[PDB]
Amino acid sequence: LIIGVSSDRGLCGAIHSSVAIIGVGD
Amino acid sequence: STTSEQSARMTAMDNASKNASEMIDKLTLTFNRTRQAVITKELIEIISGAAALD
Amino acid sequence: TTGRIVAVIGAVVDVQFDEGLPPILNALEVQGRETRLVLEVAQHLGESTVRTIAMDGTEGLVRGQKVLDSGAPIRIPVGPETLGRIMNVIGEPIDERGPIKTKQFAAIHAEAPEFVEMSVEQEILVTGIKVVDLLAPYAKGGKIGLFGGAGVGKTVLIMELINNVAKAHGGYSVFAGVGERTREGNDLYHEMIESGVINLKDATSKVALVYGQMNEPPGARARVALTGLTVAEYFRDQEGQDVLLFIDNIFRFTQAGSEVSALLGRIPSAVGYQPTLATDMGTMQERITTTKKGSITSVQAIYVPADDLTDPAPATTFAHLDATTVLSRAIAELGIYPAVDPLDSTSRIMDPNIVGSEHYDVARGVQKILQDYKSLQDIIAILGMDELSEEDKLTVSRARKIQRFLSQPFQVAEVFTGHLGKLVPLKETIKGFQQILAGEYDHLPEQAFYMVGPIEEAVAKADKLAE
Amino acid sequence: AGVGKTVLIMELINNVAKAHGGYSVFAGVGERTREGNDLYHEMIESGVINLKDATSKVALVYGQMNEPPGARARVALTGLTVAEYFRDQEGQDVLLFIDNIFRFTQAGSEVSALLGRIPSAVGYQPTLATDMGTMQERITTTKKGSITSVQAIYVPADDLT
Amino acid sequence: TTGRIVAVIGAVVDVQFDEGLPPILNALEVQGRETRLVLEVAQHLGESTVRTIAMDGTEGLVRGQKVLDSGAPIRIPVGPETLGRIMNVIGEPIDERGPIKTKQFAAIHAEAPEFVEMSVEQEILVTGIKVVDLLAPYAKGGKIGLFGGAGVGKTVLIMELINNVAKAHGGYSVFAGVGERTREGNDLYHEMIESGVINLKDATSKVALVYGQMNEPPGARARVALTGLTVAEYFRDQEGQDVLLFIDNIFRFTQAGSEVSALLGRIPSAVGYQPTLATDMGTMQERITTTKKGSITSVQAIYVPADDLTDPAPATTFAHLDATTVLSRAIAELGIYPAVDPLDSTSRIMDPNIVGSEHYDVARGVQKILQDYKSLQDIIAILGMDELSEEDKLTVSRARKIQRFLSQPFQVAEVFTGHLGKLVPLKETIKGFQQILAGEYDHLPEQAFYMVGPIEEAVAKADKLA
Amino acid sequence: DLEETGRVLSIGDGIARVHGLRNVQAEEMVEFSSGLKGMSLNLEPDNVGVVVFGNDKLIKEGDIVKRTGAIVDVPVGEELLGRVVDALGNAIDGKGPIGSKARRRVGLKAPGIIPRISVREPMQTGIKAVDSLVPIGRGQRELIIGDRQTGKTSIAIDTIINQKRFNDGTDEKKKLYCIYVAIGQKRSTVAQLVKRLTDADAMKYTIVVSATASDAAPLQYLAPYSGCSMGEYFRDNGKHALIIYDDLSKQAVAYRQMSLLLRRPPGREAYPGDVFYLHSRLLERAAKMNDAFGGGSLTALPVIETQAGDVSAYIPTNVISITDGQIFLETELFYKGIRPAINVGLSVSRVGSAAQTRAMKQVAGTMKLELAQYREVAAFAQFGSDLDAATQQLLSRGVRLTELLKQGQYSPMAIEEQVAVIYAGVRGYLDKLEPSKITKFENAFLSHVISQHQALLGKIRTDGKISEESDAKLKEIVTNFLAGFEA
Amino acid sequence: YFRDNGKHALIIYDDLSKQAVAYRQMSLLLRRPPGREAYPGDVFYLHSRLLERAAKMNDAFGGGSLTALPVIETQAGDVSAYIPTNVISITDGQIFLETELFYKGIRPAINVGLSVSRVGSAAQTRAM
Amino acid sequence: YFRDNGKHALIIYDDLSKQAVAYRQMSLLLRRPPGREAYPGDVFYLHSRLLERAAKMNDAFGGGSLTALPVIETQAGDVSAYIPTNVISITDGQIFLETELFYKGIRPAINVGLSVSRVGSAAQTRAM
Ligand SMILES: Nc1ncnc2c1ncn2[C@@H]1O[C@H](COP(=O)(O)OP(=O)(O)NP(=O)(O)O)[C@@H](O)[C@H]1O
Ligand SMILES: Nc1ncnc2c1ncn2[C@@H]1O[C@H](COP(=O)(O)OP(=O)(O)NP(=O)(O)O)[C@@H](O)[C@H]1O
Ligand SMILES: Nc1ncnc2c1ncn2[C@@H]1O[C@H](COP(=O)(O)OP(=O)(O)NP(=O)(O)O)[C@@H](O)[C@H]1O
Ligand SMILES: [Mg+2]
Ligand SMILES: [Mg+2]
Ligand SMILES: [Mg+2]
Repeated sequence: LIIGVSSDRGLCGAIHSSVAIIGVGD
Repeated sequence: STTSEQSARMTAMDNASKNASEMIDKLTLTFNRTRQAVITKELIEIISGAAALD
Repeated sequence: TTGRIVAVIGAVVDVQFDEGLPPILNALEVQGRETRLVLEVAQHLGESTVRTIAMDGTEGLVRGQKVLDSGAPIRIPVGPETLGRIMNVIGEPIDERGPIKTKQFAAIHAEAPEFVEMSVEQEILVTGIKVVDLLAPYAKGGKIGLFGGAGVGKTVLIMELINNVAKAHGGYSVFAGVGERTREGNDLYHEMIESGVINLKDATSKVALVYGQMNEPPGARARVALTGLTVAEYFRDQEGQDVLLFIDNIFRFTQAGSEVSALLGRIPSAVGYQPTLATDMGTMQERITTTKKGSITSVQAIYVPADDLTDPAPATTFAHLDATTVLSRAIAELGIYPAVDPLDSTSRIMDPNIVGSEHYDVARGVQKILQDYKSLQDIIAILGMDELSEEDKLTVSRARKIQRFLSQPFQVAEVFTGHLGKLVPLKETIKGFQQILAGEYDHLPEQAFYMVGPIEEAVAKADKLAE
Repeated sequence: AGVGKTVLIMELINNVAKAHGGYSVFAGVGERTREGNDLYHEMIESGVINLKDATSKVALVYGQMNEPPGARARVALTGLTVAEYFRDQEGQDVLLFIDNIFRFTQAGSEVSALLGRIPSAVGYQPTLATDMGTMQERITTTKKGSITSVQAIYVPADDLT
Repeated sequence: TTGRIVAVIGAVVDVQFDEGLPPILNALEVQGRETRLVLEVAQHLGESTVRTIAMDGTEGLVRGQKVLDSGAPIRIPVGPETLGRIMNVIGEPIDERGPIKTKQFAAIHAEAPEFVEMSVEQEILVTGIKVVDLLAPYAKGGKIGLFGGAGVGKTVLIMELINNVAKAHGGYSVFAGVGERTREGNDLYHEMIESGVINLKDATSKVALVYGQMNEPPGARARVALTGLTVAEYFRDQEGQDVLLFIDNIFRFTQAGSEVSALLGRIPSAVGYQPTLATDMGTMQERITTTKKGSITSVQAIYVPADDLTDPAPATTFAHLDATTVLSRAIAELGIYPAVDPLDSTSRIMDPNIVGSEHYDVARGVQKILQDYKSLQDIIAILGMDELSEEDKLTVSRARKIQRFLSQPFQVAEVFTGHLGKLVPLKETIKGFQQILAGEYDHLPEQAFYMVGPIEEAVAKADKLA
Repeated sequence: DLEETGRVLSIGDGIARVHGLRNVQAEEMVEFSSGLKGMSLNLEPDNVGVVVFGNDKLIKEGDIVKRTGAIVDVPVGEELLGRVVDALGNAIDGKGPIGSKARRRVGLKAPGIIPRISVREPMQTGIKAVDSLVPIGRGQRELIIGDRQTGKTSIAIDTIINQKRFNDGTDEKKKLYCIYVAIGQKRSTVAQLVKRLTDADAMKYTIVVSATASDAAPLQYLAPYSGCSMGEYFRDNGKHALIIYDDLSKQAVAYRQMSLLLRRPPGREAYPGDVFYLHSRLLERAAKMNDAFGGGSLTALPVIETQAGDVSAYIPTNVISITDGQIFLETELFYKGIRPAINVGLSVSRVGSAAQTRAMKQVAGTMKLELAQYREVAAFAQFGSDLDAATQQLLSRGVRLTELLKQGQYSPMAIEEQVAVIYAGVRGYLDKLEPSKITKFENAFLSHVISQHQALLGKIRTDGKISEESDAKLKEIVTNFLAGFEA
Repeated sequence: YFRDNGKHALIIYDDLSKQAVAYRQMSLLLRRPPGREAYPGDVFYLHSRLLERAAKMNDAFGGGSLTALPVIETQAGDVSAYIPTNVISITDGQIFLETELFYKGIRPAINVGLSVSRVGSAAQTRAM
Repeated sequence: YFRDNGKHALIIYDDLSKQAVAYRQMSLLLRRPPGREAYPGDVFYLHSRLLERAAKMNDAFGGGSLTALPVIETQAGDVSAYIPTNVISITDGQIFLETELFYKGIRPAINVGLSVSRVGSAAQTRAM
């Protein structure tokens, strides 16, 4: 169990890449 | 996660807006130098053709 | 009356006359030549000297060589016996089938029909080409121009038009090859013999051919358009019947003029052109017209130097047209053929009162969605598709399907596409775009719409692309 | 247009006369005739021109758009010369309006072309700087007084370069 | 015999002759000058009048002034005794050391070596400069050109090559100053006296100098390259020897020609240039060559007007080169020196069969990552590196390390870098870029790769920081 | 008598103005006192303007000029094969005088409509991307165009080297004699080129015509036409020739010089008003002849150099508007490893599948439109969003075909070998492979079919098509080979 | 004739770009000096003479008017080309039309932001 | 005069941009063929022969000197234009003054990063 949190929306620098079998946020 | 996301988007979109602004200046100055050069070069071609006569 | 050559520079030949000076436009015959060499009088220089343009190569000419005034401008064979034949700029047969057995001739220079002679009738000419019929339809007896840079599809389109409109035409056709590829003239000639449009053994031929290609010096290229249209003018006025006139490529008339302009002693205008570009064009174009006596549906391929539609040659050509089909390298480069710019092609008859409100509404709807997408493209290339509302991204997906449904495999383009040619009825064209706009195929993949005929083939393609 | 240019001009004329005892000269270089008519009547209504007595504060010099290149090129110098009298003879601090300075340059370019001079970069006269300088340098403070100049500037293609 | 001046406009002097007309290219001597004034015959105008180009100033010339035909083109001293000496365009000593007493003279106009004289030998000349050695290596006996806008690093680069190459060389060198700074000539001269490559006391000098700088009128700037080449041709042919020829700056030749063409009244071509730009360049360039008789390694600096590589002068120069080093102002401004554009610099010997598959693959590998990086530049400009995908961020980060590892401290630029100069052996250049491409240094910071020699210095640098 | 002779009035910059020569013909070759020749291009009332084929130091005011009574001509025939000549056909390779026994005029108008027939026979380059996407037929003109150092000459060289396979045979119908015209290049470059052709044993069927950078402008102007005439010898005698004009950008610059110095006023970009016609009259002479005229052909590959990748410029579009297609090479593709660096969307063949064997037409049929759409969709995709199954498939296929159409230099491929590799891609056998392993796949696949399936390759070659039997045999080979390559 | 007889006339010049081309032909062929875009130095004077003749007369002169609507054709939207620049400067205002507006569905394709009338409200009824 | 009298002079050319414009005026009136920005082909040489005359003389010539500070006006910070690059390609470095810094009140508005003195380091006191 991890399982990784961010969001749906881009244009926020490294928010998604910094955190990155479910995962919240598209 | 969201408080970090909203502030990181703030930072990113501010910086993007600044970059866009700086690129607009660069492109506007490229536009104008090119605008002037096209007029100048066309005129020199005309002058050259005219002077070569009779 | 007799003159003597006094100067030769390229295609420009100066001739001095001791007695009667030949009027401007007169054809002069050079003596002591293996084949007929015509000079056309362009200017009176003074001192009993005229400046001329040669209709063939000037190699071998000597200062002092005799020149005879023919007493008239270039006169060429006209009438029924031109049908099935190939003629050059000066009306000589170039198909090796012997003399043009006509007893009627016409000067290639003539006055344009007057204002009182104009016809205002305009009815649609369906081509079976989706993009043309939908957005910028051709008119029977109207003036059609096909604009394009080098290699974008002007000739392929005109050959398809010949295939869809001319092959089943009940009247006469004239094709004028002006400053183009000799290979294309040979291709066309043998294609028409195969199709039976030209018949070598009987009198059923429906097409007259006139050629002066890019192997010719500028004088020939400058006048061959007039030769071809003089043939067409006969069929319009003397036979009366409906004439189709294809010209590939009318730019070559203006270019030939620019090749000799400096040697005719003119200060250049902008972009190296002759100061007389517009009046020269006007005197030629105003003859290419339907009148009260007869109809000419004219289709002219119009070359666009350096892909710049603001180039004085094509720029000046627009005003002479009723329908414009503008092709684009940026579209061709994507594999979208025919490479018609849906946002730069127009027609006089694109009017709700003429084509009906349903045709008009769908065409304007298509242009709106395409212009809306074009204005978004660059923004979403940076900010991402994800930033768009479901409303905007719906019109992106739809616009990309409409772009693709505008493409079409041509019968004449099978050797390029790998696909069988398709002709699409106007009703089906309208229906298909209407349905895509209404969101009736939002569930289908983009590619199902690419390189098909009717909308049913897109549906069929969608199933095939699945498994 | 719509930004109160003519009212500002007339108030400048009014204020300088009222506070410095200095007169103004208006040089319409490439004046649209309709606008020349309008300006004149607006000046009469504001009182900066008086038709009934000697209390007018501006001399008008018009070189209208329909006049040949020579006329439009020289009309700024005519305005300048009227202004130079009030400075060099009456020791005043004078206001000179030039509307507009681009059409001064444009008329100079037309004149240069007509005289067969080879055009410079962007089609301007080769004498662009000297045509400008010989006119501008007359506007200055001297020991007797000064000419100060408000110059409406049009910027071609919105290109400041 | 003798002629008389009939017209003078700047460098262009018309001369009428009453008995016998001198052929085109003949050197004429103007009578009554304090210093020798040579006019070179360019055209026959008709009516016994020639049009000529002056090799020095024409102030003080008067119509009717006497001119003598020397009976030959400009002839200069050639041979051993040119070594350690400085001459001008007409072969006069300008070093205050007296006559150049050669046993031979040679006309400065000679026909280009013919097709049959060409050598096809292709052999690497290692410079110790990472960008060049890796991506666009020089060939022994090959033609090298160094392109750059004003102040980007053409001369620093030629000086570093004189340092790196012209000592591991056991033959002769010729330096031709063409339309450049006189004080740069003074700098080079006195530096060579100090180093000993020019010896003022013995016959051991190994370099000949020829100068016609930007203080000179255009006829001198137009012909001084031919003077330099002629000195090189002697050593190539009559000694057969390995020769290095350095020219700063060959653009000045074409520019000088534009100045005279304006005065010769020709109809101008594009951008105001002489209509003869390409043939003039060809006739001169084709003489700058190795033959079966002897080797010339030529290095020419090529000024780029207004930074525009499409300008007819630099544009026409490309086809005359075997190796190009194309410098960039944008790259210079990022602090990358030498400011070489790794994607616009080429060499004919960049071929797996010549440099080996390892060298070749590493080079192509480097140019691929750099182009991939370049293709992302529009989006990075607006949105930055953070908006890119995992994969793209890796290529960007590796490409930025490669960009930095392509920079190098030059011995000649120590004042401007604050770093001791470095020379990197070829195998080490290959190894270092090989390792970076493989991801062996993904953990090291970018700045560690900046202004170092071998890869070990980048590692040691990274260890110091954190 | 000033009818058959004249006197030099003035001489400068390769132009002689000559008094007299009353009987001289336009374009006639004349001879100066010193032995130099020149072409009478301007016949004016008081003078003849003569362009000089050489160094003007050899001409002076007052020198006699004499009529030849003839237009320029060149040595012609098979004795030129394996020789390097200048623009006038003089030997420059040091191997002796050219033992030709025929002469041909340089300036002859191209065949008209009747003597021709449509382009129908393949002219194989051996380059996968060209042969599949922008195929060339015998009698075709196909431009090679792009910036400096994009691989333009290399296309022409590999094409020449490819013909060895046919030229070693006894079937003269399939042979192709080659002509390489160098214009404005440096001599050492031409020498390196000749060495390459000699080492490939391709010189024996090639004529090299060279007018280099220090040759007088008229000679560079003339060289393409001279080479053309040498090619027309083959064309008009039931044989097939291929001519490369490397390059026509430099020819136009030479012509511009002469024209300006003849005081003909310039047009756009300072080029003569008829710079179009310069190239058009030359390239029209490349043609396919009908049977009545011997059935021979001349195929042309002119070369144009763009500046900063602008194919839309004036001279580039001029020549695109002459040829039957173009191969456009881009520096960006070159450095990304796409070599040959062909931009698919911007390149065309105006002859298309008619120029292909049935086998090639089978595998490449729709591939060109497919690859143009691939690149459009790849650009639209860029950012990691929601792509459907059908666009992902299209991207997957396009990536793998792009890799497949990469090729090294100096190993032009037999058509049947090209067909076998394209087959693997087009039928979807490479779809689940990593893009970076595609080159490795092809190298191993090709060498395997060569080593172990000569019968299959021979049959595809012989039949010129993929039979239902060949299709099945290929299927067995690829499916098993792929299963081995995958795991 | 209408203007001077106390009546009102509207004239449309469709188009002045074509008239300037005709004048340029004559000018070049008379070997008058070419300027920008090969137009003669008096090309502005050509249009200013014409456009100044449109006027509103006072009551003392009968109170008639001539309104002019010149037409100019631009190339690829360049409102700063020579002839456009001339007629823009001469006139009291401009109605700018745009292709992207046209195809977006804005018909008439007037760019309201850029279009101007220096006469303004004075030409408008109370209702408007 | 000072340079060759064993003395030291400083000369400021304020500015060479205007000089080149005056020379272009003369050259176009002389009908010499224009090039880049309509400047004559000898516009480089105009400035090169001038600035070559600033020099440092050896002791045998008296040991004097002339230092030159030519001034060039750029348009919108564009150093890559014809005349600016010409002069950079003559002088021994440049002091670049930046509009953005000047506006921020950074005065003197010198861009340290883009400024260079190619030969001045050998003429800087040990203390500095
Ligand atoms: N409708 C089409 N479908 C598929 N391919 C096409 C189509 N039209 C053009 N092409 C491709 O593009 C090439 C050029 O088309 P073509 O109609 O010959 O160009 P053009 O505009 O007449 N050029 P030019 O004569 O050089 O001014 C063709 O030979 C095809 O390879
Ligand atoms: N390799 C380098 N390392 C550090 N600084 C350099 C380097 N190359 C150039 N520079 C800087 O740029 C300045 C000019 O270099 P230089 O090689 O003289 O340029 P250039 O292209 O020859 N200029 P110009 O002849 O005036 O067009 C030097 O004084 C240094 O400040
Ligand atoms: N398919 C290929 N694979 C690998 N290298 C290639 C390929 N094609 C060309 N090259 C290399 O690319 C370089 C440029 O090729 P070349 O054929 O000289 O192009 P070009 O455009 O004619 N150059 P130039 O005429 O000198 O401006 C040469 O070093 C070739 O070896
Ligand atoms: Mg065509
Ligand atoms: Mg330098
Ligand atoms: Mg090449």
